[PDB]
Amino acid sequence: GPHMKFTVEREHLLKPLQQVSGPLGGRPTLPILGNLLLQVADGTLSLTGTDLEMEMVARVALVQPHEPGATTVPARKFFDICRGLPEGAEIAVQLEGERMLVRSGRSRFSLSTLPAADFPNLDDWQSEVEFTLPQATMKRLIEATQFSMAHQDVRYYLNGMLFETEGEELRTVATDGHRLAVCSMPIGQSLPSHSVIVPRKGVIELMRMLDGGDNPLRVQIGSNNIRAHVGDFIFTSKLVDGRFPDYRRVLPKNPDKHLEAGCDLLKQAFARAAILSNEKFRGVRLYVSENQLKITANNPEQEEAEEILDVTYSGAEMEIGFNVSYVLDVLNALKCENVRMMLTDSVSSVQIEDAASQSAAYVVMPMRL
Amino acid sequence: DWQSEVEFTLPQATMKRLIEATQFSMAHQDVRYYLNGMLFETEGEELRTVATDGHRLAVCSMPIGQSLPSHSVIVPRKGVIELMRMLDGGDNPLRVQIGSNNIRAHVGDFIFTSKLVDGRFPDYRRVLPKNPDKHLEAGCDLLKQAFARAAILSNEKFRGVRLYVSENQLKITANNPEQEEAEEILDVTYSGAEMEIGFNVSYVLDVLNALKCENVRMMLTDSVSSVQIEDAASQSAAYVVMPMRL
Amino acid sequence: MSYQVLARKWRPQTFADVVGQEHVLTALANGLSLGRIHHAYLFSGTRGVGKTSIARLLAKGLNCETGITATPCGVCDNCREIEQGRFVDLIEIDAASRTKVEDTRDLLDNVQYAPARGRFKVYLIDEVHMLSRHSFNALLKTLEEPPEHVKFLLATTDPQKLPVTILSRCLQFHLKALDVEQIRHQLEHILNEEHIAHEPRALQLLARAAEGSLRDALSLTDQAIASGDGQVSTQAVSAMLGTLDDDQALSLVEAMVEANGERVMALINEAAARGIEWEALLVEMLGLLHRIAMVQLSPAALGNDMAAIELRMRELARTIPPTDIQLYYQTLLIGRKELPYAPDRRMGVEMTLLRALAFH
Amino acid sequence: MIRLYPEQLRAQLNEGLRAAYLLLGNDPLLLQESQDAVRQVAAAQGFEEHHTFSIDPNTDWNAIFSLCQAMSLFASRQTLLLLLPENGPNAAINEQLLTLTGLLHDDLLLIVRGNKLSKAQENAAWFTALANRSVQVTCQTPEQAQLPRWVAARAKQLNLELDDAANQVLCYCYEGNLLALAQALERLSLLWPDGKLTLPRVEQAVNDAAHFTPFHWVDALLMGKSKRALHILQQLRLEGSEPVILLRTLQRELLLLVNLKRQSAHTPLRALFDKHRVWQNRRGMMGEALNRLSQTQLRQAVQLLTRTELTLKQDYGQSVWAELEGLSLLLCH
Ligand SMILES: Nc1ncnc2c1ncn2[C@@H]1O[C@H](COP(=O)(O)OP(=O)(O)O)[C@@H](O)[C@H]1O
Ligand code: BEF
Ligand SMILES: [Mg+2]
Ligand SMILES: [Zn+2]
Repeated sequence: GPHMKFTVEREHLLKPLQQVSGPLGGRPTLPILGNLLLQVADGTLSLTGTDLEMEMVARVALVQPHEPGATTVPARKFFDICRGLPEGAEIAVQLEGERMLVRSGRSRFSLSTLPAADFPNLDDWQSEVEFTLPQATMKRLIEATQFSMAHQDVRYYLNGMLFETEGEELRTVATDGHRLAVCSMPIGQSLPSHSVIVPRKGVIELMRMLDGGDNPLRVQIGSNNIRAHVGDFIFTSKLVDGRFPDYRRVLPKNPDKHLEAGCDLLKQAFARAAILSNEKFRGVRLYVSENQLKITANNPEQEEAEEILDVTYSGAEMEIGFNVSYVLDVLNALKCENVRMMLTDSVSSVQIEDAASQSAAYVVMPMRL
Repeated sequence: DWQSEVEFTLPQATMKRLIEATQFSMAHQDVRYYLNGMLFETEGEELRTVATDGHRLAVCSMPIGQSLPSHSVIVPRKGVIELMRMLDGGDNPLRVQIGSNNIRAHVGDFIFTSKLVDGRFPDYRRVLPKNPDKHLEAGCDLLKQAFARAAILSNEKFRGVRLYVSENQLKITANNPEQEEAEEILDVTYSGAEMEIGFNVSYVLDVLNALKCENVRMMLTDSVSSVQIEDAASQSAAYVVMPMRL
Repeated sequence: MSYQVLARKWRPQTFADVVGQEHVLTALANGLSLGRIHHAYLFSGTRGVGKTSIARLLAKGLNCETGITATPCGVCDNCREIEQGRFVDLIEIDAASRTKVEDTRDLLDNVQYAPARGRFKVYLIDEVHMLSRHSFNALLKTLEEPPEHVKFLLATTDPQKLPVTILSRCLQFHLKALDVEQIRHQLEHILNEEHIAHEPRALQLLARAAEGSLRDALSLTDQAIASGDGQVSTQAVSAMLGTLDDDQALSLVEAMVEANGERVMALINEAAARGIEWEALLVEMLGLLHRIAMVQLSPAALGNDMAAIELRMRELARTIPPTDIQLYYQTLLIGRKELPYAPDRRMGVEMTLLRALAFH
Repeated sequence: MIRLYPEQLRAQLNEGLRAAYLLLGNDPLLLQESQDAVRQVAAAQGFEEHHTFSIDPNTDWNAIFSLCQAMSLFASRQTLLLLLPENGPNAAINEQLLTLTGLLHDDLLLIVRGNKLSKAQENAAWFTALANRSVQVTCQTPEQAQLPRWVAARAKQLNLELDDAANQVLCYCYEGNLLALAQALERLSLLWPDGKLTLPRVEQAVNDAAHFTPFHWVDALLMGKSKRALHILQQLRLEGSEPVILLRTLQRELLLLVNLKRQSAHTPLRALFDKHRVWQNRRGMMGEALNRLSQTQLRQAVQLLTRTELTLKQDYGQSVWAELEGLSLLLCH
């Protein structure tokens, strides 16, 4: 009757248990947050584990006879019993009173459990944004914009990605002060305008839960949390508050002097500059001339390096000294064959873009000279 | 200056087996200073290694083929641990030197030296039960797996299991301060009265780990006496587990 | 047949049900209604004064569908989820449990994430004065620029250990220990609503024994009901308070001064039944005499420690000449000197009080 | 440079922001208010964002130095706030500050906050490097003599009418705790929009949050204010101060006073004060103490102090506060 009946081989239960064991750290803020929520319903077992900030749920199909139910069981206990059985063990878990009875041949366990209804409240989510996209684009967005995320900053909002979910072009933006990275991809369907800031703990988990396959990535975004969906595994992450500086407002609109250069040669030059770079402010200067890029590396130890790059330019003479890491990681994320860019004197943003596509862009500001 | 009271010319793998049989059942910083070590005993062509801590006893009695006068010395825990750290699984003929106060070992191209604990090791013979009438003979690996399964939920601060012995089935029951129960059943061949006996599952598991055999025999007397564990097909080494109060 | 504990069953649910702390309630209401709520509110009072109750009510005011206001509503979703203790983003932290700077940092990593429900993510830390200095500095650093929907609530019994810099970040409220009148009236209301027969003198004894704390009053009321089968008479409360009495040294001084031998004997026998160490009793008697002498020297010698028995101490200082105080102090000093070598000290203390009474 | 007080920085800030501001003082409230005013004026003049760094032996000087040459992608201007330790700078921190001073430019409204530096720290390369145009603001706590005037002036600033009795009560309850004093003024303004804070109106909304040092108690004893001395003892005990340091300062100044009283019949008080290196601000107080205190009172005070220290150092430490109050009363007769 009130006996959540459950029966599965341990092979189909080992991996989902490990998947839902992520948020379960050492000491949970709430006591019940140190447990797993087990639900047998509609011929499916749902495993839920939460950290009051992120939730991971794994679903497994059920073929053995069962009775629907729900119960919250100790995390590390249940995992230890499930893992400690011999290979091929057929675990049969039942609910008697307030106890999980785990039976397997001649082995019997009676674990103490918490009511299912006392596990926070994983409801009230009325998502206003819902979209499914291929894995390649989801990976590419964060490949493009992960480097430019600020970490351990007083401004909380700078520590997370911004998914700009508006119109049809889905965008991801990450600005670490001077560094700005934006990437736009068409997903297929129109949708209202939203700007959602996802914490680093959310995107770092997203990257581990994206794998190659036929996954549609049914992403549901609400006002305070974002949720991702693979067919068997689903994930939830809260959102970091604060506003966000408008990337489009700091994009160079008026100026039009364009510079073109290769990628790999710039890679080698900037990597050589980074080797034994400036001790304190590891940034170097450049003099842009007509179809010419001179780069100088200066150090507090008088160390000087000068190189000349043959490029395409149709503008004026400018002198601009940046931080090498910023442009290095910008080019690394852009990963194209040739880069178009613009940079002007005084205080003006250096824009870097793929010469073949405008789906991604980067903004870097030099230092004082 | 050295007077070798007892000199062994023995295979190093042999004493490796001897020490590995009894290493775990040893006292660490115990009040009884004479137990903070391991007893080397010599009886004719037989070398014996005894180690106890008041809750466990592990004796390994192995023939060596060479006759020596009877003797008994105690080597501290640090000395035997260092010997095991240095002892390997090779063919070098190890040479043990026993004096009045010190232990020495010539091992291929290495020399190991240590002092001896000034004390008298207790007589292990009376520790062994004198009426080993009840016998539980079962596969060693099956017992290890069952005990590990029952000890999954056992806590470090509360480690202990109750054995219910019946006509055939052996029941291992484990509780915890969280008040959750674990039970395992085995088809050990047995014939005797039903009984209940509690021991620390860690000590029993260590005893089984020391026994690399296909099956073992446990000798039992009653619910309040110690239990002996031995190889069902060999008498080279025996173990004693003192029961816990319930 | 519930018969639940009257302490939490009668915790205030609306601000109008809080006894005392009227200025604090007015300030909170004014901040909730017209002004902008300060980013951090600290509460400091005595044991059983209302601190956590006020903080919980303020958090209820913060998160509610009616909006951020003083008296939001009744039986709403957020108000009920707080009253049942099941609210998600109403984080409740014991500072002593998380004095470690690492645990504090982990706690302060949660402020960035948005609230799960309501409007504001409210943190309620109890006994905040026990936080380590590094954890306290981290708390100040997260309080200088909090998120626009993240608020902190702090409580502590003794705010004197808090560094002054906490005043630079949070608005503090001090809750005055309730007097006899307010505690007595609240207990009368509780008993009237619970249909408990009682007498006004019993309520007065309970309130005086409470020593300003309403939780103490409720606990003593529960004990009085338990012993008296609901019939809370004056004699029952008086007897069960005498069972808990520990003012023996003061009564001994009063009776020894009054040359009341039988009273001193009864009180010393009661102290023996209490199982009190005699050396400690004699040294605290010496302390009481010294305090009487000092308050005779100057009225300001007294503090808030003896603010429970200050009336009798003032009377003793007024009525007793200093020469008698010096003689009694010398007698008790020599009695304590000779106590270890006396017979069983239960009678050594007696005979020292005898010598004191001899100066009549 | 330009050395000012909190009442003058508001007028100075409208004359044009300088290269750097040094907020020096032991009062958290004055430092906080001056920093807030500087930040508000900077925001008015175009400084949008601000960065805070506490100077620690593990200070990321590379981060701050890069911040000197860190431009602003989306922002335009920037400030830079430094929180000096309680003991001030040393060789390494002062060299880093000298480099930072060399790194100032049109932007970088460098703000420095901490406690007042010593004469040795005064004569330093970094301090002289910005010694042409920086603005230094003294933010020391007003003492007992000037506290009533200060609280009256702030009440006038806050459009609050205060009485002499209310001023005395606020100075008594919140001495050395002007953060709590301003919070109390704001609370009284909120509770009573009338603004006429009578004595009963302030008696019901203040709590004893004053903070004292042992030197405050020593000065109270020297002046002979028994009530003030007992209040200081109560505040120190509630704060949890160790009585040993109180006994130590008492012993030092009492031994000096006993020497002075013994030598008074031989040498005039002026030369005795000069030889014993007595500060000018306390010479009158100590002369008054010498005049009031007799040799018998000094001997009794030494006896009581010796008994108290013997009680403490024998690992008992029981009711030492009663003995301290006894000594306080004895020295105030
Ligand atoms: N002002 C008050 N109004 C109503 N009940 C109170 C009040 N102060 C204390 N109590 C009672 O005491 C119990 C505990 O109160 P609490 O506010 O936790 O005291 P504390 O200040 O020591 O944390 C409450 O459940 C309530 O019953
Ligand atoms: F909860 Be209180 F401070 F007793
Ligand atoms: Mg409390
Ligand atoms: Zn409500």
